[PDB]
Amino acid sequence: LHFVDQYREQLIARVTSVEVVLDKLHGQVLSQEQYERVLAENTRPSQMRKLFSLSQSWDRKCKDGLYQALKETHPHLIMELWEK
Amino acid sequence: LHFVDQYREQLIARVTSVEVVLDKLHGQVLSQEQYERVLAENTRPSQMRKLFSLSQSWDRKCKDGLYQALKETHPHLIMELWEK
Amino acid sequence: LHFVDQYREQLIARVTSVEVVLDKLHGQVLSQEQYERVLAENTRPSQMRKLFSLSQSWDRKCKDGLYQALKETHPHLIMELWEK
Amino acid sequence: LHFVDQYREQLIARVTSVEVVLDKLHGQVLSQEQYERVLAENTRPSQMRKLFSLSQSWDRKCKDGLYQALKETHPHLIMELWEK
Amino acid sequence: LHFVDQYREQLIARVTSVEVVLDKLHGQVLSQEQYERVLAENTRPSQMRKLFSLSQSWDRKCKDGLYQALKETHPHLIMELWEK
Amino acid sequence: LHFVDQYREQLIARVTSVEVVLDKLHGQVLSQEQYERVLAENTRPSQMRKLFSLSQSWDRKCKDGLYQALKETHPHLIMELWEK
Amino acid sequence: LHFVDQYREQLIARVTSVEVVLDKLHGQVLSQEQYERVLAENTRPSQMRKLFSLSQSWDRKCKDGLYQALKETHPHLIMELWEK
Amino acid sequence: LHFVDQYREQLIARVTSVEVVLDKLHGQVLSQEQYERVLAENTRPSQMRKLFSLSQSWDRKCKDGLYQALKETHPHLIMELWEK
Amino acid sequence: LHFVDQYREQLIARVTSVEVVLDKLHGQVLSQEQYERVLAENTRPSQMRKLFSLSQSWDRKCKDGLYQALKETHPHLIMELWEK
Amino acid sequence: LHFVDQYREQLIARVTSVEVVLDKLHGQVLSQEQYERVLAENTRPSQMRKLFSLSQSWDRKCKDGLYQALKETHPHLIMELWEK
Amino acid sequence: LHFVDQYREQLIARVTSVEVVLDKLHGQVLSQEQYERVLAENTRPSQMRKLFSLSQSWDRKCKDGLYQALKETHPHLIMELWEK
Amino acid sequence: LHFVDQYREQLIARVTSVEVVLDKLHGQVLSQEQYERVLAENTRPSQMRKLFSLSQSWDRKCKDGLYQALKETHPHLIMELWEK
Repeated sequence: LHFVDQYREQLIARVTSVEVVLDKLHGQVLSQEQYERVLAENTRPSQMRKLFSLSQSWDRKCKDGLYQALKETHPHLIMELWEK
Repeated sequence: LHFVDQYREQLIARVTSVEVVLDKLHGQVLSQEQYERVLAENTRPSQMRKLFSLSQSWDRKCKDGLYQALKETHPHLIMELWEK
Repeated sequence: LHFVDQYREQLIARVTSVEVVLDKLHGQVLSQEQYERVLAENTRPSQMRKLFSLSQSWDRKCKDGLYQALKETHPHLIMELWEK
Repeated sequence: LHFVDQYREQLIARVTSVEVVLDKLHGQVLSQEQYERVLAENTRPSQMRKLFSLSQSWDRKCKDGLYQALKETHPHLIMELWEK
Repeated sequence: LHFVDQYREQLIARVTSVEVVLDKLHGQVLSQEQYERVLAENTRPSQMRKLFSLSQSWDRKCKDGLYQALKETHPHLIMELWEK
Repeated sequence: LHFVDQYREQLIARVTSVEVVLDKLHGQVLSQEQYERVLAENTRPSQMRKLFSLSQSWDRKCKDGLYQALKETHPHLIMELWEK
Repeated sequence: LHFVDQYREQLIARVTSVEVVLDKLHGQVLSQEQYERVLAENTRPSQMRKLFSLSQSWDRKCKDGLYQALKETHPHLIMELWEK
Repeated sequence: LHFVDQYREQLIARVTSVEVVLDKLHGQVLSQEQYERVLAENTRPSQMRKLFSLSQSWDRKCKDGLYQALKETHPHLIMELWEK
Repeated sequence: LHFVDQYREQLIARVTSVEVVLDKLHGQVLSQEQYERVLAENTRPSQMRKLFSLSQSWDRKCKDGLYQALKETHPHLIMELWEK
Repeated sequence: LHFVDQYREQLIARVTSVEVVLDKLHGQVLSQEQYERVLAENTRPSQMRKLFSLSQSWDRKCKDGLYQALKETHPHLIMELWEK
Repeated sequence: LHFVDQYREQLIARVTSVEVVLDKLHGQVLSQEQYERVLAENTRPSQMRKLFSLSQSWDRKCKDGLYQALKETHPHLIMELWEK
Repeated sequence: LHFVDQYREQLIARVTSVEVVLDKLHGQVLSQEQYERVLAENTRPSQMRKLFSLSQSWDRKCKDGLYQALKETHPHLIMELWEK
């Protein structure tokens, strides 16, 4: 069981800079359509929720990419959950 | 007879934050499918209704978990029903 | 029947300083999520409407708090309705 | 046969300010549930349609209330149909 | 002969809030199965019909309960028929 | 003379939940074939009739089981007949 | 006597996710026709009923498969019956 | 036995972009009606299910087309099943 | 010879709203049993046929009631046959 | 034989705005019940089908009215079929 | 011996779009009654079965029409059987 | 076969200025209702899709008008597809 799959209920309520963490994954994991659909929600918590709805088709390449981007953007949050 | 099973007709007309009380139960009690099916109703009273249709396969672990989450989200609602 | 519950059709069309009456209620009655969700409407009449959708889970503590904040912000409006 | 019951096919294609004419009827004719259900349609013509589905249980008090509110909101439309 | 048993042909064409009048009877008169079977019809007039098919096993407790809930939900319909 | 053997003309005109009272008796009193044959009638009064056609080979075990299941499903009907 | 053959009256009133437990058995035990026929019932308790009507041609391979799928989908229900 | 016909139980729980894989097949294999009927389900897992109900009249052209489109949309999923 | 008794082969091929013309006759002419039996046919032409099988025990009250209800529901068909 | 009765197989595959062509016919030809039943189909081609099942009791007023409404909504379709 | 009369057991297990192949035959070969009766089955394989029960009164016009419509809707199935 | 009807899968993923190509077609081909319904989608790819659902009732006048407006708005895209 991966790191993101266990604390999923914790992250969806605290990540703020949705746009800059959405940017880095554009070229590899997801196509154009999935990038566009996220703009429909128009609230910080809801958007992230929709993203985790696509966790059904992630394998280790894609989950590991997500953990990579989330460690590069915030060195205080990922640290804070990993300590527990 | 448990607390939730007797006053069931009272809660389905008053619970507001459907999403945040659905969030906490994801990882343990129910699978992904039951989590997705609830989005179909698209009205605050109806959604909760569908959830109580699954009370057929709950035992004390699950009823006690739900009572726990409802005590954590509203410290005024559960209080108000427990007084009566 | 409380004061706010009777003239509800009167208030939603005249309250101007939505932000400063939303501020005082933050710490006690409602959580973070309901505070954020109100930003979706983006019009003075619509926003207040959404707030009154949550009156289903208010008891005397919360209704009385709202009456309190509305008396502190506008000493001309609440008086004007109370005279009639 | 009342005024609203005869020209029903005419009104459902022209009424614009659905929200403010729905507001005035809240306290007397319909309960909370019917007030909430109308938000499901999300199109100006469809919503009013659903409202007329409740004409089955209106009597003269309620039809007269509806004609009253529709005369108070638009002094050009109700006049325009009554002339014919 | 009870009130519900004589004007049965009048009610099946006018009751709108099927769901909220079905809710109140859940705990005492009927079991879970009859509560679920009503969802099969999926039209306002048809559903109520099926309910009256169970009038064969009602005695005064159950007829009186139904009359009670229908007086509590609509104070205009029961009034309007009782006057005649 | 047993309870069911005397009011045989009374029950066949009032029992509604045929399926759930047929269910409980499956494992002990009757075999699979008689369970299947009852589906041929396709009417609430007729089906029950067919069941009583097997009263020729019941002894106290089976009649007592039937009275048991019918008291468990309807606590209002069996009471209502036993009072008289 | 197998596990499913004794507590059959217990399962038909509690299994909720009919579709996802019907899925796993598709490839080996039953053909396409029996898979399609189950859609006719359109109620959670009834559908499951029809499945057990095919228990006439099951041997240990098929009963063991069904017990397998029901243990994989719900680790709380099969446990709760196995304890008694 | 083809690739899609063996791992059918694997795909129906993981395919995300239903719309864009439905789009490419329009012009050749299926008519307009089958394209329209898929909108009824309104849930990610259910929709795809209905599509596989038409596998009765596919031959190598049509199955091969489906494998082609599913390889073009997700270069990570089809890989992941083909490795095993 | 009455009106309905002469054109018996004409009506059984054209009456559509069987249910709403069956409703009006419930309270006086026919009992509950005959009302329930009609649901067995499940086709518009066949149902009416069964009703005319009971013309053996009709007198003028009941035939006149039937002609009354069919004139009240359809003002175009009864006219069209009466002209000829 | 009327225009609508001959080309019936052509229209049922092309009429799009079911709602606005259903609106105009409400007041004269059909009652409320038939107006409500049409919402059950929930697909553009199927709905029209059900409507044509009622052509059994139409005379020249009703068929001619339908041809009128269909000429008022689409001045391009009725023209296109009438040319042939 | 015609084509349809030889592969009768082959077609009844593979034809999917029952409705659109039933549509084209309406105007010439069969009347309204047989067109309505097919709706009773409510399963894809069974419906077609009933159709072939009318093969007792087909001559070359009607068999040739059915083969025509079945070649027009599916250009892959008729091909696949004709090759063998 | 027209130009738009063959490369329809190409256009639905690239057209940007929905509003200005919807404007020019207002007065002739489609009525007010179809113009209003398109606002429901609220995503650039989805909207155009809905428009192509009305291709069932276009003839050469309307398809030719659509091709005209799309050639007038973008002199780079229509050229780009016509070259292939």
